[PDB]
Amino acid sequence: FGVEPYGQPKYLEIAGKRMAYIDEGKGDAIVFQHGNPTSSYLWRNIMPHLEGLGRLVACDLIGMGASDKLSPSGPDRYSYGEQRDFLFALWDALDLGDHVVLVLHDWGSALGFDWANQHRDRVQGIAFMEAIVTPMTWADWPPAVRGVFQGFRSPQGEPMALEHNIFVERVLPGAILRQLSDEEMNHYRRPFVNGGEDRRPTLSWPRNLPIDGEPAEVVALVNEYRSWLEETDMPKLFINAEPGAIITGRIRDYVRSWPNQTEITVPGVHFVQEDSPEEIGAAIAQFVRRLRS
Ligand SMILES: [Br-]
Repeated sequence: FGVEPYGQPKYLEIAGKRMAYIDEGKGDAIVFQHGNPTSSYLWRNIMPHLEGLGRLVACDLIGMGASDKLSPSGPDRYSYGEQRDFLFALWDALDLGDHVVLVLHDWGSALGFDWANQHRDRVQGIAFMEAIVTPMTWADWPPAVRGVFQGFRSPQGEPMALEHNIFVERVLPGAILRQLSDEEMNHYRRPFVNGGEDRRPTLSWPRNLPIDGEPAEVVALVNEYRSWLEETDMPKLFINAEPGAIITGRIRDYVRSWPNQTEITVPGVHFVQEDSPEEIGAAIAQFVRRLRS
């Protein structure tokens, strides 16, 4: 498990904010998108497997990784919709072309599925793991973290995230099978070392999860993109995790009904990149070679 980032950050000003990304290599774009509470760093041991298969791009969501913080920050900031406005504008600016393979996790999957559904002609394939693929109930959510996520989705969320940094310090390591090295953990901590609003994105994200019908706008979004994913003949790569976290049980059965789909299974809970990067990397490379072939 390599500890260094895959590339050095590059920056573009988007809508009044500097956003950070990795962009290495040439050819058709392979775009990796992290979710909460991670950054492009999550992909550092996976991207090498895609060398020579395209232009490898991994963006840091607004407020996350090396991307700027929104200001003034507060409970109305970093909604799905605002994260989308910033990321979609970044992807537009980067001139990704029209043969994009998306490699998606967590909220990166909601964003990337939405983007593909809105740019169907530009997407060649989607690989996804531990993704948001359908509206949920708490029974779908890992038992071990129900209480913590209900707390985030309440007024207790502010002290949990902004004061105590619980998403970074507890949720992240609790959903990795191995133990991160201190150096790896401190790469995850970096964007969030300051108590207070720097940690807002880690709180806004759980508040957007589509659970028991709320928030309704996100439930609506997921229902729209999932209807496309059911029907589309776009090639898919489903990277299932064991035991997994958010794609388990009935949700896993549901994903397995999608057409034109390759499956792999690798060990992991939620942050599967930190347990099985070689296997994930190999599988994405085989998928992309097939799509080029
Ligand atoms: Br979340």
